[PDB]
Amino acid sequence: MERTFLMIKPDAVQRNLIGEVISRIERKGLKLVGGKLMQVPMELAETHYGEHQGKPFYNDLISFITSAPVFAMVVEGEDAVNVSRHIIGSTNPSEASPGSIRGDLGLTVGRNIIHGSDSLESAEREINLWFNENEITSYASPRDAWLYE
Ligand SMILES: O=c1ccn([C@@H]2O[C@H](COP(=O)(O)OP(=O)(O)O)[C@@H](O)[C@H]2O)c(=O)[nH]1
Ligand SMILES: [Mg+2]
Repeated sequence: MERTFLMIKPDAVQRNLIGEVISRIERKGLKLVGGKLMQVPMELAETHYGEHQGKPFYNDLISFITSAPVFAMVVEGEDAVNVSRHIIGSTNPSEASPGSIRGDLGLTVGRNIIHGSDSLESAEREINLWFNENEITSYASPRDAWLYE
């Protein structure tokens, strides 16, 4: 089943919103399958945000993502990548739909609560970067039969 990489950013961690954010992910039907609180090493931050390497918001992104712990997640469900993006909302929390995580909780683009892989491609890449296979569990859940056909 489709998987995506989600990460609760240091802003959410320092605002004490880890439970609130997990709740919104869980209640949507997405299954938490990998989850860990971690300090982000430099090596991992730079390679994770490799694609932004030249841009104005770069140096800041790196020191921000390394400034306090994150909660890194692997999440499973039909159409998980796009479903997660939908409940996360637009990059800019001012454009993000009310009721989305960023729409309800965040204020500025640089401090937008949570990251979600933007594609199947980057999901696979991000998952492998942050997690080893043995940290990722598989398990059937009682509600699985009521989420899908
Ligand atoms: O103008 C911008 C665009 C992005 N970002 C930061 O860089 C991250 C990656 O941006 P992107 O639009 O590629 O992905 P998204 O955050 O929407 O998943 C964002 O989460 C922002 O925190 C920023 O600070 N300023
Ligand atoms: Mg986005």
